[PDB]
Amino acid sequence: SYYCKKGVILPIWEPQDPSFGDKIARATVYFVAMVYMFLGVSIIADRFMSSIEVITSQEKEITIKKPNGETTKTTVRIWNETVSNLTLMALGSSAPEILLSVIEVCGHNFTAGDLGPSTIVGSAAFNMFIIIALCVYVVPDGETRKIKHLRVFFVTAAWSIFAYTWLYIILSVISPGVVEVWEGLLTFFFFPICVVFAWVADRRLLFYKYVYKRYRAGKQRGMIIEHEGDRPVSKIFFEQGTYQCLENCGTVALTIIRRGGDLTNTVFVDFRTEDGTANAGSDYEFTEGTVVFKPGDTQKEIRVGIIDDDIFEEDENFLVHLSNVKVSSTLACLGSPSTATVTIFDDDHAGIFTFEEPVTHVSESIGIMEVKVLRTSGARGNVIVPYKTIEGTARGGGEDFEDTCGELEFQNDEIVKTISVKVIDDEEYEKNKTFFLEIGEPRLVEMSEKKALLLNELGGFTITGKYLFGQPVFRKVHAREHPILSTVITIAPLTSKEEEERRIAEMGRPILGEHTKLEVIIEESYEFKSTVDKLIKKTNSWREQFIEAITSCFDYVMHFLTVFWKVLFAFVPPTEYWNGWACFIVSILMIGLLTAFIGDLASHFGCTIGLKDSVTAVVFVALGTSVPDTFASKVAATQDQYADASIGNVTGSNAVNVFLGIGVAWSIAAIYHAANGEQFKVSPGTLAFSVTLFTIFAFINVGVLLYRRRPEIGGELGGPRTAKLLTSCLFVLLWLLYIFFSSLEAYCHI
Ligand SMILES: CCCCCCCC(=O)OC[C@H](COP(=O)(O)O[C@@H]1[C@H](O)[C@H](O)[C@@H](OP(=O)(O)O)[C@H](OP(=O)(O)O)[C@H]1O)OC(=O)CCCCCCC
Ligand SMILES: [Ca+2]
Ligand SMILES: [Ca+2]
Ligand SMILES: [Ca+2]
Ligand SMILES: [Ca+2]
Ligand SMILES: [Ca+2]
Repeated sequence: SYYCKKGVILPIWEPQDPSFGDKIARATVYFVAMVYMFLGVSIIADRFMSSIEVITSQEKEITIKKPNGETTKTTVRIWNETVSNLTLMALGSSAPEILLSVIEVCGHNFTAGDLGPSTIVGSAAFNMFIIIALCVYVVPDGETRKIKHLRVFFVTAAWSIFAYTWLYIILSVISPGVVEVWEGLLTFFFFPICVVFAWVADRRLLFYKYVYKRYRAGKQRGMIIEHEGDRPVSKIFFEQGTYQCLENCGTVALTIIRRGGDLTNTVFVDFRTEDGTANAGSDYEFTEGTVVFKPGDTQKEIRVGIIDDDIFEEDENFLVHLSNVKVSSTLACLGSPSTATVTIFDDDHAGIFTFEEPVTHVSESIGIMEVKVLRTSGARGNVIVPYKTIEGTARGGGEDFEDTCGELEFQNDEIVKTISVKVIDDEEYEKNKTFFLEIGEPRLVEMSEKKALLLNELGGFTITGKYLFGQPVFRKVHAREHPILSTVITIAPLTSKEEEERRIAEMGRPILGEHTKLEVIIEESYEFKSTVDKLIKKTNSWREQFIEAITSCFDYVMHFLTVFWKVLFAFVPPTEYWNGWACFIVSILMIGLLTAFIGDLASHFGCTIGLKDSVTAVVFVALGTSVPDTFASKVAATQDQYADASIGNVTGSNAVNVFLGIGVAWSIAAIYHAANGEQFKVSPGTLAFSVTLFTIFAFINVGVLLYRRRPEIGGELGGPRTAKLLTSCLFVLLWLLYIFFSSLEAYCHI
């Protein structure tokens, strides 16, 4: 219409419908005042967001070292991006729309206007489309961003869309045309469910999975934001005369060469093995054979079996004798190296256990660390190595490292085993705390029966089904373990040759190596050190704020253009006072009153031109009051390793807008009206179409965002220039279509 109801603050222009031309003279003043008024919100909401950053920040103390002997004391704070803190920043960034809704309801005798809910729905569509398109385009070329937690995005996106479809439910589906107390109070109570869900999610996400932390410089002077980030007779003789074969080869391949004379001859030669150091039948199979040289053949290959057992022995040798050379159908004479001496190298040492290095320097960012324990010089048997951690300078009670005391078990032919130690991340700027880790005397456990007799073990033996080298593997039973006591079997004038065998076999038990005590020196985290060094390199309070308020030509124009708001908001107390709360109380009022002014302007620029409140809520006020959100979303998209916070801010703001603003405003109106005895009325016809259109387009937006999860695209946000431009153009087109159709239906064109 063309009659204007009185504002909360501003009174009506006394001439009404004056002329076709005078409407311009009033409307340009109203619109210019609104546009210049939005800058005040854009600045004071930034300061309010800074204050609410200060409120939820952990304090840290830094002892800065410099070439002077004295070390300076500096305080830096560490605001951590978490789902709970992003919701508070989103609510803080989303405060103007909530205060606009509350003031719009309360000012006009508790009667709902179009402006309040309509600017919330318009800001919802703006937040979902235009800000996400901007976040798509601001990621630099050659870089992409991916949502680390897709399931968090799902739950949050579903909750965000569910808020608006619930708005449609209470306006049209359930109890149409009215808003009862049980509807508005429930819609308000939905928000604590969201914040408890955020708190539960933050605790579960941090505890369940360790997150690598990266520190970047904050917006303020002394804040360090931390975020999760990514981390010529014929002669017969041996070819060699000396052979070297391991015990576990199974067969040693001897070779016999016939040379000279004539190839076309038939001769017989008999090879038999003879006892040397290695005994026949126990270490080498007694192989006696006869071979014949076919005519035209020079070499003949023979094999001798090597018996493998688990007992440690020294190097041994056995001989091979050739004899009885005969000529079939003198002519054949034996070569000079007739006899061969085969040597067996036993390799049944149980091991030598060493730490890799005597000292390692580590930071707390490693979290769980692995320390190798090398087992050299042998592999046979199964060996337990006890290990423990000793507190040095670093006191250990789970505050600096977890006390681990265990027993490593080295299986057969297992060389490297890892000790897992937990280091608590204190994220201190500089510390040099040390703790030791020591391995005790190792004991062999499982063995064959013959080795058990040779080592003269007396303990209880449980027979295991595993077969090694054709013999059963018995295991010594620890006193803690409780067998049936019927399964266990005790194996339990020596010839003075068997004593020597026992002495040689006794050298096979596991021993310790050179390094038994590893000193781990905990050094400072590299990310925090680099961040603080960069911050120092890049580098009372009332006075400083005032002179910084009053300070290339484009910068001069912008500064002069906003000098009124900067001077006025320099009267806001600095964020150091009252732990930040001094700003928090004073800034929000400076929003509220200011926000009230916007409403009156939006109530009058509509009536002067003849523009409905729904349209001027959708296109003008929604764009003006959502500009504090887009800066946070853009910075979070640009700086983060993973762009979870950028989309999360949009989604949290879109949920918080409804659940706070429409919640408290409509609940207060419903309580007042129901107590007074008159039912509270809201016409759902205009808002129902807009909320349905927003839901339909939000599903498309979510689908298009999920389409970029393919490895061809690269990530959720950014990537190749073509995909960036296509996605941004699609989102801007979607927002344009939304506002065009909503504005057309508001004028009943449909
Ligand atoms: C509306 C009610 C909702 C109730 C459920 C509420 C669900 C909810 O909000 O959970 C928050 C949290 C989010 O974690 P989310 O799963 O989003 O993140 C995954 C995980 O936490 C790690 O970040 C990644 O593994 P890793 O550590 O890097 O190896 C993993 O793989 P990648 O993609 O990064 O490679 C990530 O996808 O936990 C769950 O979702 C697990 C639910 C398990 C049960 C799910 C079924 C209930
Ligand atoms: Ca209802
Ligand atoms: Ca032997
Ligand atoms: Ca042997
Ligand atoms: Ca062997
Ligand atoms: Ca052996």
